[PDB]
Amino acid sequence: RPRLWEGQDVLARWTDGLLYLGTIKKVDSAREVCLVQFEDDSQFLVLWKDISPAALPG
Amino acid sequence: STGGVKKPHR
Repeated sequence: RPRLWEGQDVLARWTDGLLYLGTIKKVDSAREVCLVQFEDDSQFLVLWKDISPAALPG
Repeated sequence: STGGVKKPHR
């Protein structure tokens, strides 16, 4: 039932309006964000709204 | 990855 989970590869929309590939580290249901780790090892909170799975629709 | 660089997807 959860759409997002720890260890999931995702695309996250950043403050420049572009998508970046990352991996979910933590899911925060209270604030509806995930801590996402990016390719440069940076980690930021991203709104659920701005996150989608990288995996093929199937 | 340390020293890695972010690029916009696709």
